[PDB]
Amino acid sequence: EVQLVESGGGLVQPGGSLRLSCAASGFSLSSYYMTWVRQAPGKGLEWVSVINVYGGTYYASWAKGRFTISRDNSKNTLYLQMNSLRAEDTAVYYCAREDVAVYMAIDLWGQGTLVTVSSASTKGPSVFPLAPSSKSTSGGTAALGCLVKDYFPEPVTVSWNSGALTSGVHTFPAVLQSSGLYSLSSVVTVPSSSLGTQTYICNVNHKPSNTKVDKKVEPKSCG
Amino acid sequence: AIQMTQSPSSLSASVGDRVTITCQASQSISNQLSWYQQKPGKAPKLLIYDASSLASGVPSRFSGSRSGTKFTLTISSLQPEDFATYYCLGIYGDGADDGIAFGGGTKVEIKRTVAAPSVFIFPPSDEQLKSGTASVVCLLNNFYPREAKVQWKVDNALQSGNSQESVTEQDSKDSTYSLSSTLTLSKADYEKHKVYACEVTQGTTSVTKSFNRGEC
Repeated sequence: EVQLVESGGGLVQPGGSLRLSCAASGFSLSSYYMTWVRQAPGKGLEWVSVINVYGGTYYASWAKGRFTISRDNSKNTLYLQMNSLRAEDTAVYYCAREDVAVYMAIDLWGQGTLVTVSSASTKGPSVFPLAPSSKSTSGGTAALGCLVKDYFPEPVTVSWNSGALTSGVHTFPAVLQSSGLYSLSSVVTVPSSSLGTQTYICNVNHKPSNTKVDKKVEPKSCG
Repeated sequence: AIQMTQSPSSLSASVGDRVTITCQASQSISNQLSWYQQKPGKAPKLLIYDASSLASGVPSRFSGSRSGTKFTLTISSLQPEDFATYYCLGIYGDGADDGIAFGGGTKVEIKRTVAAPSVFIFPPSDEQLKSGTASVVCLLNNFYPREAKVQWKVDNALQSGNSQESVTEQDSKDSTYSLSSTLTLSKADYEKHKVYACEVTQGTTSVTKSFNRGEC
């Protein structure tokens, strides 16, 4: 019932600007210290910025005068404006609530948003089917999936049957190919007798390009 | 100007072992140190605040202790759902002069008994062949340990420098893994052959799943 939802973020060219926002639900951020904390891919947590309950702003050495933290009390939203972004700035940025009066820690976070600073251009993914085969598949269980290939940048979100199929679903992490584009797969295991009567659609979402793909995976016969 | 030295970077243990993470402060932060846990794709969750105080809804097998500038997070009985990365956060007063410092992080893998994967193989679809590229994917579902020798054969000829592998994070229930091996070729190289196979070797066992073009 208490949430911090972050929006903004995606592909940004070096030297370009971006603005991230963090909407609070269930409380007023005007009564707490607020913080932005980043994490580069496969690395640790790096403190970025803090805003006070009075409005006082503290920044880090590497981001002094380059970033700007703010909050709108009417809209009850935190903001981070980034202006001179470099390649070492690509990271997942998190919005967090600091409880200095009791915990002296961070008691509330939001899901991160990925900011990618690169000179490459945005490209949508191709979604091919990993079709289930005949009833020669390790008994009564079958394997099917979707191959999401040739997209940029991260991230991509996959789901099955609009979120109705979750068990036995594996969405693999993305792999950077030689071409500079990403590629992954998402597989799900189902009972073999489900094929033919139950439909299986993977839902690929690529917000950096505002692209959404729904591919119905159907069995491939023999003959 | 304060730094948090966390140790170790990673560690493996079995279900029930007692594991210890240490955090060293550059100066003295008094008690303003907190421990957090982060699972893949998720934001960290506050485990411990003020060095040795438990949070709301955190099991008692997580404990925190202080000795001057050395802080210790202990998991008394490791459970299959503790697979994560653990961080310490120390704040010198108000955070000024980089007073807010995170630790380097500790990735906690889980040791369990060997489990064999279920191996599936998917040929490239015709929709993908229309574009002059073929990706054949070999899936390894629910295996342990993460180590696995996945090789590709085309007409019983071994391939190298031609595929890419991707591993899931350790399952939060049965501490298992899933692996995908994608072998990429041109349309011509795919038409030049018939029998394709991936062989997974896991110790003394090596199971090969195959398919031949055209026939089924």
